[PDB]
Amino acid sequence: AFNNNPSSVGAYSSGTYRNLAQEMGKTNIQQKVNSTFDNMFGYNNTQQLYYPYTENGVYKAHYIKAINPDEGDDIRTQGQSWGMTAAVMLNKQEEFDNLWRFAKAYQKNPDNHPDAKKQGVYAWKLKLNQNGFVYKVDEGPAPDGEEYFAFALLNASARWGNSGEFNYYNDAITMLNTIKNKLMENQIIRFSPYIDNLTDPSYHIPAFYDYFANNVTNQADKNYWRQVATKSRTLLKNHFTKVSGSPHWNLPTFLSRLDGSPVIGYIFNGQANPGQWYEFDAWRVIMNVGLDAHLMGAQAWHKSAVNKALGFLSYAKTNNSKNCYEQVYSYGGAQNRGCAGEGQKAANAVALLASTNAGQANEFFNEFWSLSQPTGDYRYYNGSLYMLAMLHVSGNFKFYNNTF
Repeated sequence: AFNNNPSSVGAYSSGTYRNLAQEMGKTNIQQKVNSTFDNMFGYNNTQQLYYPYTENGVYKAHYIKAINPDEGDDIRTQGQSWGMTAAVMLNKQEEFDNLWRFAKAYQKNPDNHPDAKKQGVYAWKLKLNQNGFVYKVDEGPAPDGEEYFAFALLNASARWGNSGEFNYYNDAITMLNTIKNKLMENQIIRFSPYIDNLTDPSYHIPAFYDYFANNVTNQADKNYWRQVATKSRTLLKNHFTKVSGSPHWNLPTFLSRLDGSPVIGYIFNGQANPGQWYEFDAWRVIMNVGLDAHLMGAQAWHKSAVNKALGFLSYAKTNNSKNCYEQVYSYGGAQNRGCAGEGQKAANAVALLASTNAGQANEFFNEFWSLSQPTGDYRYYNGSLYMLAMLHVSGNFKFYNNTF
């Protein structure tokens, strides 16, 4: 049965990881987790997201391919970092190393880049040119990429040690330094080095910062990351307060001010969507809230955030001609951007780790569990989230501490 009374003590502290699929009475859970990884990281061109990169017939590294039928396939730091995270959780070292080799070689902007703001950050969009060779389309970062890179590398160090191809630990501390020095404003993760008073709620994963704090050696840095964790929970608490009821109707948004206020409309040249949209990025917010509740303990705010958000989506489904909740909402209004796909359902399943409604949990979890693994042209985002969710709901997303 679903545990609708999630502990205020986190798995990180207790060592007790929930198996949500087991609570929900599912069988062959680990087999399904294993097959999900195998298909995503197998040469099947079906579920596959993990692809080798070669230069003049010489093998170099691997990348997560952001398949894009409209604008051409590209390569993203989010997908790369999520892929490494999945690999370390399942003890898949070659897959991890191949992805990390690619990121370090090809995504990393040089430390001596003429623009100080780009030094050591990871270029969010790469492509292969007409001759098949990799190049940077956009040198600007997507900062939750660096966050997951640091997280994955710290875990890789803890599981595998640092005497092989990579000193994972040194790579992780370097990544943490880059986040601190390039991607933060007053201990809140940035949307951009070039814009102040701006964050993306989906970049907030408070438990990661607590894990960072426990894996750095010096006192100042330990305190720094603990403060980032607290300020992140505050940001999310404030955001959820601000999106409660009218006019945002309980869904978190794409962009936020540092006080948690949703950004209204457009604010910068190049902006993909209005700030107040619950869209593709925003899907991840309650997933992160679920993560934080599981790993660091469920508090009143976690439960309220998820309960109200899932509450809205259930309501929105009843008022939809297609009997689905949709991928994009603004001010509680459907934006006609399609029925929820696998990624959104996946994110919402992970959110259940903070849910206190067994009925809600049954509906949202079964809708996720009944899905086939993403295939086809939209599988990059759907499939990446599906993989992460499969780990989260099977008790496989764990924090591996380094020893000092």
